[PDB]
Amino acid sequence: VSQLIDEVDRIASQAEFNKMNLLQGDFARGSRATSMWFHIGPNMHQRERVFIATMT
Amino acid sequence: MIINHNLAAINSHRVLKFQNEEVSKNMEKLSSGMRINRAGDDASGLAVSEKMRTQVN
Repeated sequence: VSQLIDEVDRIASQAEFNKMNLLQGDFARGSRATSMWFHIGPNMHQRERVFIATMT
Repeated sequence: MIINHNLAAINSHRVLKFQNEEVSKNMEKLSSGMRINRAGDDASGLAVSEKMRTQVN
C-alpha cells in the first residue's frame, strides 16, 4: 500500500504539460496561485475558465 | 500614351513575384509535411513544439 501510494503522489506532483503542473491544484476552484483560461473566440473577452481540483 | 515606362507591367510583375514567394512557401510546407518549417511562421508554436518533443522523448 505504501509503495503504490508513493507513486500516486508521484503522478500528483509530476503530471505535467507545457511547463505547467496540472494536478497540484493550481487551477482549482479556490486556488489563488493561478487561473486557467481558453480563448475560444476571435474578439475581446470570448474566454472560458476550466477547473482542475487537487489530486494529491 | 507613355512608352518610357509600362506601369501596368510593373504592378503585374510585383504581384507575380509576391505570388511566387507565397507558392514557394506552400511548396516547402507540402514537401516537409510540417506546418512550422522555418522560424517566424509561429515562434511560440515552434517553442512549444520543441518543448513537447523533448517531453515525448
